[PDB]
Amino acid sequence: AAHIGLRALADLATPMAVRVAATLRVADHIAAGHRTAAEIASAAGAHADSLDRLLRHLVAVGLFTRDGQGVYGLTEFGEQLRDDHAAGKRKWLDMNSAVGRGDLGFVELAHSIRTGQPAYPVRYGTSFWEDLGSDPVLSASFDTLMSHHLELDYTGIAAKYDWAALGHVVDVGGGSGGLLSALLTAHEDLSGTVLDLQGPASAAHRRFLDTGLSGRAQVVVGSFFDPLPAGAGGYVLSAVLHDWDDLSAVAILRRCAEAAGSGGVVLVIEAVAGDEHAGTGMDLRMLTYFGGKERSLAELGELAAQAGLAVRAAHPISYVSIVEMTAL
Amino acid sequence: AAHIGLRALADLATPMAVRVAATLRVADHIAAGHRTAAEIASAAGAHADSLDRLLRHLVAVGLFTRDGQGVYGLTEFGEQLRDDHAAGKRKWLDMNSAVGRGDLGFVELAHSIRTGQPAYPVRYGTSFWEDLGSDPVLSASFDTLMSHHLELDYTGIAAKYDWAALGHVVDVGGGSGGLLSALLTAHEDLSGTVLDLQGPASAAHRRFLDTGLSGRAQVVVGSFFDPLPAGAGGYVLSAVLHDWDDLSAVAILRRCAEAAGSGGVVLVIEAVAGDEHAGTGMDLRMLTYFGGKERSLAELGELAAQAGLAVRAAHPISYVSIVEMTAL
Ligand SMILES: Nc1ncnc2c1ncn2[C@@H]1O[C@H](CSCC[C@H](N)C(=O)O)[C@@H](O)[C@H]1O
Ligand SMILES: Nc1ncnc2c1ncn2[C@@H]1O[C@H](CSCC[C@H](N)C(=O)O)[C@@H](O)[C@H]1O
Ligand SMILES: O=C(O)c1cc(O)c2ccccc2c1O
Ligand SMILES: O=C(O)c1cc(O)c2ccccc2c1O
Repeated sequence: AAHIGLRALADLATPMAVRVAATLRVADHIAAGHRTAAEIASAAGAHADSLDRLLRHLVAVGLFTRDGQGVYGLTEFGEQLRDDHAAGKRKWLDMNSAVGRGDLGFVELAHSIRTGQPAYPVRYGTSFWEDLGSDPVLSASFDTLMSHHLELDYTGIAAKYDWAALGHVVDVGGGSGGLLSALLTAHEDLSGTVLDLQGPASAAHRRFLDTGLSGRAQVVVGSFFDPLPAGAGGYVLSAVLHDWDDLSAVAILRRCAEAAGSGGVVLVIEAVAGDEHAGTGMDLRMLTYFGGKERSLAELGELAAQAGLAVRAAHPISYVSIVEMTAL
Repeated sequence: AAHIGLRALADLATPMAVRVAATLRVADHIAAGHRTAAEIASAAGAHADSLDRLLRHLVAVGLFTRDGQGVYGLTEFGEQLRDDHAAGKRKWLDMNSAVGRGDLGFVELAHSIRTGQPAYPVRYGTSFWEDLGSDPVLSASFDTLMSHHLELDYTGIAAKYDWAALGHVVDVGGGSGGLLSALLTAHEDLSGTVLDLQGPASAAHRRFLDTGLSGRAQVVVGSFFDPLPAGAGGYVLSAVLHDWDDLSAVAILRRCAEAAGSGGVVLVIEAVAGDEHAGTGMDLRMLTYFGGKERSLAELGELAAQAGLAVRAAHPISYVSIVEMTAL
């Protein structure tokens, strides 16, 4: 990019206008029949006049079309704004979801860049997890979004690795049990345990009960900073490490190392720096949310090193990687 | 006219990253001689490693360039990020200027389009003017910024209208007197008085003293919501009306009508919703800041009506318009 005006490249009005449309579900109200500002507004519960000005800006962006007596219609693009779209982006943009709300934490980016600390707290006076831990509905939405990322990224991951060979896997921080689920459903004879906080663990359990996996699927509420269910064949750290700073990440890694002993493997499944799903933007998001960071195969090794582990493999999956570490 | 991906359209990381680069004067430190994250960060007072991550993202965006070993350079675009660049953009983005800080108020857009009220208060617990009133340095930056818009928008306005014919003009909300100054520096037998709040008025006065215009130019501190210096030839309302909602606008207008009388002429000089610079993004900004509105020649006319005035001309000069109203 960068071919657009510097002021345009720095524009906030548009990205904010798009996010607001997503939150009012304007695209849904248009397809559902309400095609004029007065209607969409009363339908979404917005200020009729102000809402019109928003739309006008959005027809200009190329998300909506307006004509004659001000009848709005989604464009080939605006289509992606409705909840029932394949992509399922509206939920990430909606300002009520964990991510849609948390991304507004970017307005405090300056803080992070000046102190190397998360900016989310500067905006919401608390850590992201603390926030999700005290808002069940918010935490619920995060579980939903992460569940969605499993699809977008881990397509066919069950096959790309020799899971069965593990016998029993602990999904450290595998909230909502989507990955473990997709893993067991694809490899019978294999059992697992999802370890996460009350919120996700409660959803993982609910999941296994319905998919009829409670026989091989176990849940255990707890922090991955404390001893983990020891002796498993494998310990997966899926989309966890990048959520933490270096110190924390090695702590998390050691716990896995310990529980794994000289008999198991520690599989970190993340978007290592270089993957088609790992950008500088994700890294910035990681920094602004918790002061985490995307890391390279190299940087992960430096960490594994400080935990008594050693990278022995790296198989690239669909958009991310499966870094396999064992004790050294 | 925006084909790039929805997620990219709603992106906040980049706009914020640019604004932070502006505020940290990153481009200036690079051209000055600090080409390394560690250097540029120490020269900017930022956190070395965090900044490196920001730069990396801005390199990716296309504003900077990096060689191995972390050396950075400005791209042809990165230039515009310099504080001495022709455009003079950096200061509008800087989070310390009235606008660079006020735009972060967009993060509360949802509130405005939801209620019709301004959003700036939501984020700063006060109005824009209240803020500038209690922060003289802030107000100072706003004065210089608007001064900059004079050059960008009003280029040649001197001749575009028969000023000298008015004898004496009162620039209602004249700011630091940049406009009035230009008009007098072009019409030797023309006198005028700038009306504004303490902050701008004294900057206007300081100007007239350094440019020997104190003889034909004077300032008067006061709210344009109370009686104005009466009997002038013309009353100019430059970039004022769109900073206000309709009711407040007719208020300000009635005052001008009154002051002018059956013998004066009220001149609204602002980018009508019509064309050029005025846009939906501007209109959104006006709503976000004060519940203001960018209006059409009709919308203005409707307002003038309520103030006993009647549009009688509209010479489009440069990228904005000067609509001449008189008592009906
Ligand atoms: N201290 C802690 N102990 C255990 N789990 C934690 C934790 N802090 C955060 N988590 C969990 O770490 C997970 C990271 S988010 C996504 C992780 C999951 N493997 C996935 O990609 O879907 C979340 O489920 C979060 O609830
Ligand atoms: N109640 C009030 N009375 C007088 N001036 C006011 C005011 N409220 C705001 N202003 C001034 O209105 C101006 C609007 S922005 C700058 C306008 C200037 N004519 C540039 O004339 O084009 C600012 O200078 C602001 O300080
Ligand atoms: O896209 C992902 O994989 C991803 C993973 C995460 O663990 C996140 C945690 C907090 C916020 C966003 C996250 C995120 O976007
Ligand atoms: O561009 C302009 O003419 C303009 C005029 C204004 O009165 C503003 C007031 C507050 C914030 C931005 C403003 C602005 O950008």
